[PDB]
Amino acid sequence: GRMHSRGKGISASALPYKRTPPSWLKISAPDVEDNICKFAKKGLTPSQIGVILRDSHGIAQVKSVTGSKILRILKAHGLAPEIPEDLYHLIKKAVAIRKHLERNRKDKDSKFRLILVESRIHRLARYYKKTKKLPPVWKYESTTASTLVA
Amino acid sequence: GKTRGMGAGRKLKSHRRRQRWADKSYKKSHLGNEWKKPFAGSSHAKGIVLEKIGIEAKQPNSAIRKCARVQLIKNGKKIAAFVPNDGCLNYIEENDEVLIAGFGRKGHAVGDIPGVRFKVVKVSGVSLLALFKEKKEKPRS
Amino acid sequence: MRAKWKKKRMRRLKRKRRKMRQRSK
Amino acid sequence: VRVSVLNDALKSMYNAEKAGKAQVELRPSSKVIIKFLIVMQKHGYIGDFQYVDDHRVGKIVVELNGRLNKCGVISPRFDVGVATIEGWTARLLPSRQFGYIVLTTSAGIMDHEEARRKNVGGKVLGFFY
Amino acid sequence: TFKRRNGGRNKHGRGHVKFIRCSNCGKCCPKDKAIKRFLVRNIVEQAAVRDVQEACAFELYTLPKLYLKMQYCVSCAIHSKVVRVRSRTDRRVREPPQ
RNA sequence: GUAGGAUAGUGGCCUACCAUGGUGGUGACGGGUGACGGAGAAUUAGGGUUCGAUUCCGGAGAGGGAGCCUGAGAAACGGCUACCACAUCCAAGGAAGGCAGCAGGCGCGCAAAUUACCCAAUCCUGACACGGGGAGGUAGUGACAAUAAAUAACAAUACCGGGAGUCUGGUAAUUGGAAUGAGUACAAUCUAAAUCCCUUAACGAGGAUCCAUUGGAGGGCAAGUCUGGUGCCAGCAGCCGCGGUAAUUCCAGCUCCAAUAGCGUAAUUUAAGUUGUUGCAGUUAAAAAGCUCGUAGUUGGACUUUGUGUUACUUUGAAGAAAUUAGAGUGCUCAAAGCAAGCCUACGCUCUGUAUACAUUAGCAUGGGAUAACAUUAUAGGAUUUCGGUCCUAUGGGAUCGGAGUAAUGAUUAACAGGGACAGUCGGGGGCAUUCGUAUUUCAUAGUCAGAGGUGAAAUUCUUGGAUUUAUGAAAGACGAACAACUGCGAAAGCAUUUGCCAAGGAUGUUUUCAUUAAUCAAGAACGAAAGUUGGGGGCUCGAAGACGAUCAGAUACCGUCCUAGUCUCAACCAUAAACGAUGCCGACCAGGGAUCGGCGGAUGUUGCUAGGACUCCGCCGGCACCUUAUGAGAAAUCAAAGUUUUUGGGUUCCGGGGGGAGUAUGGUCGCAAGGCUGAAACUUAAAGGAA
Ligand SMILES: [K+]
Ligand SMILES: [K+]
Ligand SMILES: [K+]
Ligand SMILES: [K+]
Ligand SMILES: [K+]
Ligand SMILES: [K+]
Ligand SMILES: [K+]
Ligand SMILES: [K+]
Ligand SMILES: [K+]
Ligand SMILES: [K+]
Ligand SMILES: [K+]
Ligand SMILES: [Mg+2]
Ligand SMILES: [Mg+2]
Ligand SMILES: [Mg+2]
Ligand SMILES: [Mg+2]
Ligand SMILES: [Mg+2]
Ligand SMILES: [Mg+2]
Ligand SMILES: [Mg+2]
Ligand SMILES: [Mg+2]
Ligand SMILES: [Mg+2]
Ligand SMILES: [Mg+2]
Ligand SMILES: [Mg+2]
Ligand SMILES: [Mg+2]
Ligand SMILES: [Mg+2]
Ligand SMILES: [Mg+2]
Ligand SMILES: [Mg+2]
Ligand SMILES: [Mg+2]
Ligand SMILES: [Mg+2]
Ligand SMILES: [Mg+2]
Ligand SMILES: [Mg+2]
Ligand SMILES: [Mg+2]
Ligand SMILES: [Mg+2]
Ligand SMILES: [Mg+2]
Ligand SMILES: [Mg+2]
Ligand SMILES: [Mg+2]
Ligand SMILES: [Mg+2]
Ligand SMILES: [Mg+2]
Ligand SMILES: [Mg+2]
Ligand SMILES: [Mg+2]
Ligand SMILES: [Mg+2]
Ligand SMILES: [Mg+2]
Ligand SMILES: [Mg+2]
Ligand SMILES: [Mg+2]
Ligand SMILES: [Mg+2]
Ligand SMILES: [Mg+2]
Ligand SMILES: [Mg+2]
Ligand SMILES: [Mg+2]
Ligand SMILES: [Mg+2]
Ligand SMILES: [Mg+2]
Ligand SMILES: [Mg+2]
Ligand SMILES: [Mg+2]
Ligand SMILES: [Mg+2]
Ligand SMILES: [Mg+2]
Ligand SMILES: [Mg+2]
Ligand SMILES: [Zn+2]
Repeated sequence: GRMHSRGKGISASALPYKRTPPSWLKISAPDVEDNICKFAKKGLTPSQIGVILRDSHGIAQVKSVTGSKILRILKAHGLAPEIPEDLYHLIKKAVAIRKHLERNRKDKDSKFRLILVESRIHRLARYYKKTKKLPPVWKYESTTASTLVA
Repeated sequence: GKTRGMGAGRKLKSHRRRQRWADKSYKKSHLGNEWKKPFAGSSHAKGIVLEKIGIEAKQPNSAIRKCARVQLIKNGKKIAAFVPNDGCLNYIEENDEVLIAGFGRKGHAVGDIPGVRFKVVKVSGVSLLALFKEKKEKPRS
Repeated sequence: MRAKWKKKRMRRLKRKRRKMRQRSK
Repeated sequence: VRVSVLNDALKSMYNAEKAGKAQVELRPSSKVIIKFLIVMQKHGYIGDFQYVDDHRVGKIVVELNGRLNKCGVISPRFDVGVATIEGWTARLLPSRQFGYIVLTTSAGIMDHEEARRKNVGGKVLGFFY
Repeated sequence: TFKRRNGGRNKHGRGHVKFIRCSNCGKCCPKDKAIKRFLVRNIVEQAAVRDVQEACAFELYTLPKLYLKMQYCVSCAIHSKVVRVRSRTDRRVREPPQ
């Protein structure tokens, strides 16, 4: 189930068996990749780029039209952020809890959740260093974490 | 449950090593406290009869078990040795050399005799069995 | 004897030893 | 987590067989499971099984015929040379006349009788009878 | 030997339940274990309704009722006969009696 | 590390100088061993447990250390020098000492033989065919251990059976003739010489006294409810028990039983699936850490050819001491053994035989490539030809920098794994501030008059100085009723008046994103009811301790009255609970049924309502539970998991091994303390315990 709770939820997306684009989808691969680069330069992340394409352009899966995932397209154009998106959001959450916790010393529930979030940061950072998606000497520092994110 | 991994050889071996100590039979032999027993790991032992004593049989029996306090010659420890058979205490005199043996339960008390774990086998170099059956006689008088 | 009170009796007995041993140090 | 997909597949079949079911679904599928089934199929312990493609791992529906007493994995997968096959059969099989231990050898997945004929050793996957 | 599947109380999926105080002796008892009875009766006993109704100063008046919620500990419920010891089979019957 | 010195020679082996390294939870370092290592030994269905001083191999020592000469070889001890420890002789000035060689003695002990003969065999050594050999062999002692094997056989009578009868079988210190080695002994043989054995003249059995023993006869456990004695004594009894005047159990006789030239008694294997890898347990019997995080460790979804990256694994082979083990051959009379022998009858033969297998792990070498581990991948420093430049170097090669080509140019999928984003929600989840509620207590005002309180009954206690009771109002602190449930939230502890703010979260929804990032976790961390500790605030109520009134034989209690700490709060500690589901976490599978909580999908017609909400019906996912049932499990109680277990193996952590002593002593560590964590032994005991 969940990494840091007893939850056993299974809700998730279910990809269709048809990997090809629908017959009613006329946009070509060069046009799609032009929009993906256009959104990345505006600051959007791979997760929220695909949401816009699905909701406003009828592109259910970018891979079906272009043959590559959104992050791969951004890397080919030098638009992949230095810190991966998912690791970035964990750091932002840890910063928020610490900022809240400095004014609330007796909020022991927050202190408990801060430990879980930071341990989740270190498990993900370890993986990214092994796959060389982070600098080899990159290290998460609570003192300077708030400067990275936000 | 049990650890099953093919690479878990160390944990299984070390786990058993720790758990064997929980076994009373294993711990009695590997503790080293057997050497501190009056026999100090020996099957028999010679000693000097200090006095002839009687011990009240444990309940629900009622009798006076004839024993003898013996000081072991090799280490000077004093023990109580039961004298078996009928009227064999008359064959034992104080300050006499007696061969002692275990009572049969490896240092545990036997029967209704309280706190007695030794018995007398020989007296003055002669077995009590031979004296009891009038095979031999004690060397004196 | 109730286990709780036997536990209480032993703790009292340990305090005296703790005090009867630190008396000479 | 899912550690041995083979154990889930064989455990599902064994439970289904005892309940007297005619079919049973195995998920996920693997080429080890398929080759294990083929060994059972050749000896007439299961009927026809069908692999369903779902673009992720696939699924298998196995037809049962009521001949399978038990089938299970051996974990961990111990090494078994040809000379030690006799000891394993004396442990896992009902008798010296039926029942097969499935091995993975460098020559492929096969039962212990075929392994003796080819004089090849390997590792134990499971057994059935 | 475990006597009841519920352990004598009604608690699932929670750690602690605050206690109440027995209406009879004041003993502390978890609210989910206490025997609760909600008594509703006329504020005037049936032996005095006729006399009070004859002395009424109003042409129409409904005598109010007395609402009292009683929460007993186990010892008081058994002693006061609010509940009785039941046989092993009858212990499982949870429906109120007739 | 560099340079030397020394050594037969490598090397911090040693010196000078320089550097700051080396080892460690994959257990260094230290401690224990009644520890020489191995070949092996015992027991072993398999796996295993225990042992290994001792004849083969290796090492080490010669009373303890050290030093050394001679020599090819020794840090030699049946060589020397010194010290220390023991000890011999002396004319007292000196001198000589090393049995853990053989025998022998003392001592120690439960515990172990002759101060014998010989170089004949085996082999070793010297100048040596010849000498020497306490190595070695021979004999003596020898119930360590092992092998074979006597203590009678037969017939006829008497007696007694079975298949009136008669064949067969059984008993007798009856009666008969036969057999024979134990013993004894001419002899020969044996042997280096003797001795024993083998062979053999004579001799050698009737109660064939040429006398079988050791333990038993209640049960376990084969064998007596026999007779005499004893009377809870004496004694027996491994365990259960026997014995108190009619003892199957003690002491005896008789009889019977077991093994038998043997048998009894006092570490270790088996039994023990009571150490469990194979293969055990942990709801209640002993045993899930209070809870979560977390490193090492251990374990990790699917996918790539079917029809000079590194390893594990598997196959075959090579190498491997003998002895032992297994095993082939062989009639030492058999046997344990031994390694011999066999064939015929010549001046001999079978080249006579003296096989073979096994031998963990590590190492070496072939074949196999499923399973599995590690490593690797997208600015290819890519593969592949071809055309140059430059440099170096032989009788072309190498290195390096470029051009132009060739090609399908080069990225598995998106787990009813996990993480992250997003969406509308949901909750008594947490923190901060804030609102309200009656009650209680106190006080104020007013009214009234004799009791009020409390108990089983009373009394302590309050009260005409106005108690209790009634109305109004104020203050204080606590608490948050009813609603409130086999309901919710939280990792657990725990969480319940309103509203706002702050961060967090599960589930659901999703054709969003990453792509194995995971599971469980030594070490190490966060949180952890109540009580308790330190200080400040507060101090209604209740209330350990204390005091008093009752009750009582007593009452340090239960009941009543008053009350301290405490109860509330802040800062800081403590880390324990029946912290319980007495049930660790992750994953798969395996019956039925209704209800309920959250989210979503579909259908439907009602609302004193503003598509939606409320309700009705169908379904999906997730959660707290309940009900029926066994095809399951279990000692059962009972459990839809405590099921899918002798048809035993999904992954992982913790933890138990009869009852006590004892969560005690001691050491360590944490704490202000209280204590927490870690945690024995001596000794004691035949039951304790679970379910029914
Ligand atoms: K979701
Ligand atoms: K083991
Ligand atoms: K109840
Ligand atoms: K050297
Ligand atoms: K050097
Ligand atoms: K020489
Ligand atoms: K010789
Ligand atoms: K010679
Ligand atoms: K077995
Ligand atoms: K703490
Ligand atoms: K449900
Ligand atoms: Mg799941
Ligand atoms: Mg985890
Ligand atoms: Mg399991
Ligand atoms: Mg009871
Ligand atoms: Mg819950
Ligand atoms: Mg609780
Ligand atoms: Mg040098
Ligand atoms: Mg130096
Ligand atoms: Mg040894
Ligand atoms: Mg030694
Ligand atoms: Mg040895
Ligand atoms: Mg020794
Ligand atoms: Mg010797
Ligand atoms: Mg030797
Ligand atoms: Mg030497
Ligand atoms: Mg000596
Ligand atoms: Mg020397
Ligand atoms: Mg000598
Ligand atoms: Mg010598
Ligand atoms: Mg001896
Ligand atoms: Mg005789
Ligand atoms: Mg008798
Ligand atoms: Mg019998
Ligand atoms: Mg008698
Ligand atoms: Mg007996
Ligand atoms: Mg045991
Ligand atoms: Mg057990
Ligand atoms: Mg208990
Ligand atoms: Mg228990
Ligand atoms: Mg795999
Ligand atoms: Mg997925
Ligand atoms: Mg609710
Ligand atoms: Mg309320
Ligand atoms: Mg720990
Ligand atoms: Mg606390
Ligand atoms: Mg505890
Ligand atoms: Mg517990
Ligand atoms: Mg755990
Ligand atoms: Mg628990
Ligand atoms: Mg619903
Ligand atoms: Mg049921
Ligand atoms: Mg098992
Ligand atoms: Mg125990
Ligand atoms: Zn009550």
